[PDB]
Amino acid sequence: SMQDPIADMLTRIRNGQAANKAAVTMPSSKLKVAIANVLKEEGFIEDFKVEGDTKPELELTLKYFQGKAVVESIQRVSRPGLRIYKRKDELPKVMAGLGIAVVSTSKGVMTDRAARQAGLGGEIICYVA
Amino acid sequence: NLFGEPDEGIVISRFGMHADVESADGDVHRCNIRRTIRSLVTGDRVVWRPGKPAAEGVNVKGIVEAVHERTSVLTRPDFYDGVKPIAANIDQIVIVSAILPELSLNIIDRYLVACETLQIEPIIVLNKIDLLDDEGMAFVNEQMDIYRNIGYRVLMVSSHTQDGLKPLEEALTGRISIFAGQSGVGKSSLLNALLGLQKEILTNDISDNSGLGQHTTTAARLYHFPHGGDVIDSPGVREFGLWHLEPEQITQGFVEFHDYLGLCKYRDCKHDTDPGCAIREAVEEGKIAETRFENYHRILESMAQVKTRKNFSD
Amino acid sequence: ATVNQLVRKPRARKVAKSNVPALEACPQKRGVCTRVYTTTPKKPNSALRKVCRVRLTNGFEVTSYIGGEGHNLQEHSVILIRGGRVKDLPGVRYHTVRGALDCSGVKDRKQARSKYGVKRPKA
RNA sequence: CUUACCACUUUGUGAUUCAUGACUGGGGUGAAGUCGUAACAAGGUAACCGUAGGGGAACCUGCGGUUGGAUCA
RNA sequence: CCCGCAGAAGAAGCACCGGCUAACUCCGUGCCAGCAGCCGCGGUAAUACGGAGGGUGCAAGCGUUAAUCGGAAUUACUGGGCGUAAAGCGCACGCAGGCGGUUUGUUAAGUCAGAUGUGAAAUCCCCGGGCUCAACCUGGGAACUGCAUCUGAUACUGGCAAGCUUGAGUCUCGUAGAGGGGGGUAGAAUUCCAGGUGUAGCGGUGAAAUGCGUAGAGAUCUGGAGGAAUACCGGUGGCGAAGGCGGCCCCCUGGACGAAGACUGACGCUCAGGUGCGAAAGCGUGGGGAGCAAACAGGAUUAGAUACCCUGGUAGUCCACGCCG
RNA sequence: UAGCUAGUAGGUGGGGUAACGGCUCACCUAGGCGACGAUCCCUAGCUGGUCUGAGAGGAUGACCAGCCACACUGGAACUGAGACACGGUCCAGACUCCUACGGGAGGCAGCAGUGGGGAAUAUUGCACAAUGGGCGCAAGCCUGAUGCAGCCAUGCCGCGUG
Ligand SMILES: Nc1nc2c(ncn2[C@@H]2O[C@H](COP(=O)(O)OP(=O)(O)NP(=O)(O)O)[C@@H](O)[C@H]2O)c(=O)[nH]1
Ligand SMILES: [Mg+2]
Ligand SMILES: [Mg+2]
Ligand SMILES: [Mg+2]
Ligand SMILES: [Mg+2]
Ligand SMILES: [Mg+2]
Ligand SMILES: [Mg+2]
Ligand SMILES: [Mg+2]
Ligand SMILES: [Mg+2]
Ligand SMILES: [Mg+2]
Ligand SMILES: [Mg+2]
Ligand SMILES: [Mg+2]
Ligand SMILES: [Mg+2]
Ligand SMILES: [Mg+2]
Ligand SMILES: [Mg+2]
Ligand SMILES: [Mg+2]
Ligand SMILES: [Mg+2]
Ligand SMILES: [Mg+2]
Ligand SMILES: [Mg+2]
Ligand SMILES: [Mg+2]
Ligand SMILES: [Mg+2]
Ligand SMILES: [Mg+2]
Ligand SMILES: [Mg+2]
Ligand SMILES: [Mg+2]
Ligand SMILES: [Mg+2]
Ligand SMILES: [Mg+2]
Ligand SMILES: [Mg+2]
Ligand SMILES: [Mg+2]
Ligand SMILES: [Mg+2]
Ligand SMILES: [Mg+2]
Ligand SMILES: [Mg+2]
Ligand SMILES: [Mg+2]
Ligand SMILES: [Mg+2]
Ligand SMILES: [Mg+2]
Ligand SMILES: [Mg+2]
Ligand SMILES: [Mg+2]
Ligand SMILES: [Mg+2]
Ligand SMILES: [Mg+2]
Ligand SMILES: [Mg+2]
Ligand SMILES: [Mg+2]
Ligand SMILES: [Mg+2]
Ligand SMILES: [Mg+2]
Ligand SMILES: [Mg+2]
Ligand SMILES: [Mg+2]
Ligand SMILES: [Mg+2]
Ligand SMILES: [Mg+2]
Ligand SMILES: [Mg+2]
Ligand SMILES: [Zn+2]
Repeated sequence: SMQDPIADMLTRIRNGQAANKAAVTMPSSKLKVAIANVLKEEGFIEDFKVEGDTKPELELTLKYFQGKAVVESIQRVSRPGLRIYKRKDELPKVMAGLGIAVVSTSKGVMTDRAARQAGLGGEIICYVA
Repeated sequence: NLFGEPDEGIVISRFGMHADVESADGDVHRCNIRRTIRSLVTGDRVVWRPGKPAAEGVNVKGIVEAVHERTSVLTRPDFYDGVKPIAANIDQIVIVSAILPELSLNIIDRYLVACETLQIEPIIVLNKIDLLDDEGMAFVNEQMDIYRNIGYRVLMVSSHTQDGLKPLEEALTGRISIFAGQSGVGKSSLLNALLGLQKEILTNDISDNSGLGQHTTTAARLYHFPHGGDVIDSPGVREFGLWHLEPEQITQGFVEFHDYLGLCKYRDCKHDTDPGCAIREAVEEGKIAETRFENYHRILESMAQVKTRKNFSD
Repeated sequence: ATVNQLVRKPRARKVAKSNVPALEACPQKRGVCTRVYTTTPKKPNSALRKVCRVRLTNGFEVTSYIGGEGHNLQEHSVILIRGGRVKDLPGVRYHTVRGALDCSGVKDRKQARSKYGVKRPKA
């Protein structure tokens, strides 16, 4: 059964980039909305929108700067089988800081950069490059 | 050195990696063989040397350096292996047959052809006559005489009852005699009876089951005859086929055929159905043993079946 | 595979089997030759290897190789064995220290003398 | 002087362990012996799996199964 | 520690040199003697064995053995795999356990932040200092990645409460199906028995033989008895968790799928142990036994045929109930 | 190696301890522990640390430092602030030693040293001069701790053999 929606969203994005789709659609979620907001802020994804009220759906517009996928690597790090929590100092750096690691801190969901600049540690949702 | 001065010796028996060698003094020892030696069988005469006799209060393995040239030798062709010798420096072979394991006028003829090609003097013995009834004895002798009618020494002996050995003993004295034949015919038991070896040491003897007997003796061992000479126990054999021998050498092997060479109008007379085949009519009037003629033909046609292999036997 | 499986049972490493068990991690041992005999090597090699079967101090009985040309070893000889392995001798995993308290050095050895207990020739 | 606790010990026994061991079962390695050649090509009766019976030996036969089998408009 | 005296005067060995791996030639030997960490060498010019010369490395040491870690991602947390190389239980249900859709509220257990206390000294590291240098000793710092307590943070996981319907399940209406269990029944065919006709062979093989037939075989017709299996349909077809399931009909019964609508409201996934099902062969008891057929009997072939082939033929093959797994 | 446990797990009361407590006893309750591995079996002193490794880890606990346990084997207590006491006591056992056969004596796992085992590991040395410690007002006495020396290429570092 579906036991992790976040990895599902990540793999939907990945397979959409591989199949060169233009827009993907997940069953939305507050957490999914927050992660999508991060990737829109970081210029990873062009835009996102939520429709419906009883069964809301999230829709994402994938980017392709040279026709090649803008997000060339994305992977869930803290999975349900094994959670991952990092303290502020030991927060990771994706591609030596060229990429972005999304972390949920006590002050919401933010990039590793914003987190350690705010001095806050959290669960590492995933790595986006 | 760890070894004694080299000396001449006989090969009492061969067991793969290492053989049994008797020195001129008459003491037998297990001795290794050098890899340069290629062939080494029972009866061979070798130059060897024993090891210094101080290890665990027993003797250490000797080394055999070389073998002397064989005088005579008994070989047999082996598919996948070519012709291989069983025992060398032999003077006489004794074809040992027995009624129970199998009666084979065909194996005896194959052996006769072989020994005729090897110039070794043969002798036919038929073991276990104790099993046959008196009528059956008269039913086996009137075809065992087939060979004694061409001079072959034919004897009938019962190893279990030691019956009629005595002429066999006489014929065995002062010669080197290899006991050959199919497995189960009684070659080991016959040796036990004749040699009268100590009860503690006897050759392996298992009884035959159903159609054919086991292969108990898997070796060829020399034994010193009580009166004089030597015998050799050999492993039983199934097929003494002769594809190595040329087809003419088979016509020569049948001794009852020289009386008719050059009497066939066709000079290249295959003698089967060619017109004017002297031995054809000879066997028509009973001069020749019909069974011998048929055996000659069938072993010839057997050579055609076993000529399939491209290996060489020279 | 799954982390949960590793938790239920951790990864068990592979302990190494010592190829010289009779040594008991001792660099050398002392034994008495109960039997000296000549053996044959594997098919690529042909020779009469001089080996000795030795009863060790710790109760173990093993076969040991004797290097160099010739030996003075016999029954009841107190030799010292060392670890090692002979490829062509199956079941022989020990050498004999040439020059160790019963076995003398090799005669007229001139090179690699220390490997055979041959003192420096007086010159 | 007595009573209680109690180390040692003695039996009746049970369990367990070590050393040794009569007498054996199979195994392994070497291999230049012996008997046949079991498998590899359709290996000359396709091999193999499970099971049962048989046989000096590799093996043979029955039952079901597989292709990890060739040939076959 | 310093000064003085004499004299090069008192002081160099060990391993290796086929590749890995820096270093090569002669002689002896001739699958012998021997070497060897691995591959490996040696049978007549051996750079691999032994000796010599030459060279390479290290040096008051040098080698060998033992032992540990590494290289080894070769137990893979960092950081491995399972179609054929080792590896998916035969299949299913299912307790414990692991994990868990979506919204709101609360809690602060996990988690994060801060503070405090502590984490002996030595040792490790850094900046210095002292032994003529170094080893060594030593000052200060860093570190001791840990633990504990307290105060907060509430995004995520957990707990609590209230929901929601998208997961899961129920209902209504139908469809297809060798799904399963039980009981009847049918038509071919094999064999057997009895009888009718009637002659001399039948049967079998590559060829034969064994075998059956003059009491009449085989052939053909009629009647009967019994057992087992269901040509054609038939399929790259269907059904079942798997093993498996094939004439027709009846009785009982499981699952799947489709349309529309309602209903419940996370009730879910997986599953160590456990339970159940589970081809063929096999075992127990009792029936039944047509055909087939291990074992066995016989005839051929063959050295033999203990096999393949042929003539027979028992267990078994079938049924009931257990067992086997 | 799947069950183990009856002072067993609790309670009340008494006793006992420097101190809480089944620490002990009487009675009462019928619990307690265990698949988050009890019990049983084998192995083992623990740590700071040491070796290796880029790191995570791996191996390990020789020297030095902290803790623990033991002092021929088993048991017990006394004395004392502190012991169930290495060079104290009692008993029992084994062994060794003395014997007048009546009975007695002993404990190097302190420093040297001997035999034995082993591949293997050193002197039956000097001094309390220094630092510690015991006693003493002190002087001072004692100290095989310690400071030094001896032996060993066992290791590291340095130097020479021109
Ligand atoms: N009835 C009977 N049996 C005999 C007689 N001689 C020997 N036997 C038996 O027949 C068997 C023969 O075995 P064996 O002698 O080993 O046979 P082999 O012919 O030597 N050859 P292999 O060793 O290969 O079997 C034994 O059981 C033996 O005792 C005899 O005269 N009569
Ligand atoms: Mg052969
Ligand atoms: Mg025999
Ligand atoms: Mg061929
Ligand atoms: Mg074959
Ligand atoms: Mg075949
Ligand atoms: Mg059979
Ligand atoms: Mg199947
Ligand atoms: Mg080089
Ligand atoms: Mg060469
Ligand atoms: Mg040469
Ligand atoms: Mg050389
Ligand atoms: Mg040189
Ligand atoms: Mg590793
Ligand atoms: Mg792998
Ligand atoms: Mg395979
Ligand atoms: Mg496999
Ligand atoms: Mg499967
Ligand atoms: Mg959730
Ligand atoms: Mg849960
Ligand atoms: Mg904190
Ligand atoms: Mg510290
Ligand atoms: Mg300095
Ligand atoms: Mg919550
Ligand atoms: Mg509702
Ligand atoms: Mg299970
Ligand atoms: Mg069955
Ligand atoms: Mg039955
Ligand atoms: Mg029955
Ligand atoms: Mg048949
Ligand atoms: Mg026959
Ligand atoms: Mg039924
Ligand atoms: Mg109380
Ligand atoms: Mg009180
Ligand atoms: Mg211990
Ligand atoms: Mg590593
Ligand atoms: Mg430890
Ligand atoms: Mg010590
Ligand atoms: Mg002692
Ligand atoms: Mg007191
Ligand atoms: Mg104490
Ligand atoms: Mg004391
Ligand atoms: Mg003492
Ligand atoms: Mg001492
Ligand atoms: Mg003082
Ligand atoms: Mg004193
Ligand atoms: Mg020195
Ligand atoms: Zn003719």
